[PDB]
Amino acid sequence: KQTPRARNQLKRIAKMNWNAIDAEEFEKSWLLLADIYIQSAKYDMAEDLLKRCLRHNRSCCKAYEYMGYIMEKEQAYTDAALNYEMAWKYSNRTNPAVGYKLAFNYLKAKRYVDSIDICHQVLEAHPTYPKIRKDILDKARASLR
Amino acid sequence: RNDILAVADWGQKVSFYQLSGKQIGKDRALNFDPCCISYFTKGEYILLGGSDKQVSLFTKDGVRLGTVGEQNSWVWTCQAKPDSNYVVVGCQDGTISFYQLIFSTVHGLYKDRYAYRDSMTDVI
Repeated sequence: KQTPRARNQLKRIAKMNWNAIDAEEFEKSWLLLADIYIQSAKYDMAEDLLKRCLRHNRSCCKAYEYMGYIMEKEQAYTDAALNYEMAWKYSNRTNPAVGYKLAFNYLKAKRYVDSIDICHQVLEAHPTYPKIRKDILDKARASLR
Repeated sequence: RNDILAVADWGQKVSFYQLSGKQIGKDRALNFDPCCISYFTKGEYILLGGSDKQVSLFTKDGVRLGTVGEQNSWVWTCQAKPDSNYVVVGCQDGTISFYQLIFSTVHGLYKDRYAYRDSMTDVI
């Protein structure tokens, strides 16, 4: 919980340029700094750093999840849905919460069939995962016609 | 009265009910949400589509026989031509596909005996 010290340290770290030997350390550093920024409501620079991390690696699931959350905060339901879908795909659908967010974003974007598909995928992955049958699946089913 | 209603639920099952409310046999467990159940001209086979991006042919008892078409979205309707083997499939992507179903002759003959496939599940 020495959060300001971590923020200053990651500000220092982000100044140095990426290299071919410490790529994963760089990605962890950028991810943690994005975490700190999102916690402090600094969405702009967190978005910038996340785009940087995705530029240096095109299959960082956590970065895509963070981007989806950011686009949700701005109600960018299409962009949030795209990012959440990418994270859901690259994680090999082992994180039911990501599927929950993705199905919710499809539902809000009025894409009912895709929301139902993602809900079915999540429930097949976890039949006991609650708050998905009613909060998402039932509402999507009721809005088909 | 001997009438059969085929029922495609969104609990992912297909049931067959008599007009008196009694059920015929057990349910047929499905792993997809059905959206269309129908029949051929003489009611010999059943067509089933839906959450699976494909259309399947079933015996009138509900035993799966094979795949008619593999689509790219939910099949919202899976009707069949009134007096032919042709089937038409309309999906959410807007695609409409017109298949002609062809059944292969499966038979053997030895001298004075001839076995063939009848009703896709029986041997005569």
